[PDB]
Amino acid sequence: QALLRILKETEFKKIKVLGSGAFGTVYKGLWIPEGEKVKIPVAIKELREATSPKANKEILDEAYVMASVDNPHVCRLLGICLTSTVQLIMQLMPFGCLLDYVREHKDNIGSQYLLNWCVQIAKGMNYLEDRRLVHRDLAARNVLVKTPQHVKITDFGLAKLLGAEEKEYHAEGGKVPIKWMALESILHRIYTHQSDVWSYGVTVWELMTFGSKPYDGIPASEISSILEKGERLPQPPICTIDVYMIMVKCWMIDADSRPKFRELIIEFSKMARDPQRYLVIQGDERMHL
Ligand SMILES: */C=C\C(=O)Nc1cc(Nc2nccc(-c3cn(C)c4ccccc34)n2)c(OC)cc1N(C)CCN(C)C
Ligand SMILES: C=CC(=O)Nc1cc(Nc2nccc(-c3cn(C)c4ccccc34)n2)c(OC)cc1N(C)CCN(C)C
Ligand SMILES: C=CC(=O)Nc1cc(Nc2nccc(-c3cn(C)c4ccccc34)n2)c(OC)cc1N(C)CCN(C)C
Ligand SMILES: [Cl-]
Ligand SMILES: [Cl-]
Ligand SMILES: [Cl-]
Repeated sequence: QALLRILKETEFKKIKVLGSGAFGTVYKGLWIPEGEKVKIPVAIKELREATSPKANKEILDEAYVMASVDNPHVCRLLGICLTSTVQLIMQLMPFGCLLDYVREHKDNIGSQYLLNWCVQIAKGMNYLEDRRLVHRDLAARNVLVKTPQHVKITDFGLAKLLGAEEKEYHAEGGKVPIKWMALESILHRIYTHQSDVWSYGVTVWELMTFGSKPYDGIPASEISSILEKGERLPQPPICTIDVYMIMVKCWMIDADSRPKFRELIIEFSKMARDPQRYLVIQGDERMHL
């Protein structure tokens, strides 16, 4: 197995809590590696305590999968701290997650950034697939902006190997939001790369709507029926039909008829070459020839 860096609680401190959840608490903080002047801003994810021996065996699995992935569009682990409670330490992304980012800047985002982000997210998922990993929680909130030109996937807490037995530690946490999940996931607790492709669909939709809540104001109990009827999220205003066609293929009920991530890379790369053809945004200017 891998060798992970282990840090002393004294090497760093938690300034403030970026977020809170069933998973646990994640803080913003500062980290001075020993024998180094440099001060590094970090995110510190303090996990929830396990409530069973088997979950207590598994609570660190998250850190090992995160440490084993090496890809520019997937976030990495700096190390763990075990002193009292389990803490994963990662690089802070000061621009924050994409969901908030597109909300903060809905007036200022050009078509080229939106389509390049879709390419980057798909590349990272395609990497995870090559490694037999199923993320199970892809969402705009789980994509972080290192830079406008660089975005990364994250929240590996629910990630698992394809076909693996469900972990006892995953079951002791809160449930995934239904509104990003594929129908087969909802009905039978099946998860695959193709169920991740569905959540990519919703994620794209979130970005193209500049951060709207999927199925807003609807009860999660209705969602399974809606999907069975055949109803799907609407075409975002800025999207041409080519873009919406792609989202809609991601929500097809036969999982093996949805696109593969490698196909999404090709399609969205093509659009990102000529972005104003595929996304129509006011204030988006293409220079005259
Ligand atoms: C989508 C909300 C969000 O992440 N907001 C956010 C994030 C960051 N920076 C940052 N950098 C690395 C890791 C994380 C992070 C945060 N959470 C909750 C995580 C869970 C699992 C894995 C990684 C996680 N976050 C940031 O940098 C300062 C600011 C920020 N915002 C936008 C603060 C205000 N919002 C929370 C409303
Ligand atoms: C991670 C939590 C954990 O292991 N708790 C635990 C364990 C034992 N001893 C013990 N010995 C064998 C099995 C178990 C056990 C505990 N839980 C929750 C199980 C669930 C399924 C199957 C087995 C177990 N527990 C035990 O015997 C006195 C008591 C507790 N607690 C409830 C400790 C209190 N709290 C930390 C949960
Ligand atoms: C082998 C059966 C078993 O451990 N059942 C179990 C137990 C607990 N809670 C719990 N809490 C504290 C201790 C234990 C415990 C379980 N076993 C077997 C022990 C042996 C010695 C000492 C303590 C224990 N168990 C618990 O949650 C509170 C859940 C379960 N199960 C999931 C039922 C598993 N059963 C079908 C085998
Ligand atoms: Cl490249
Ligand atoms: Cl082309
Ligand atoms: Cl061409």
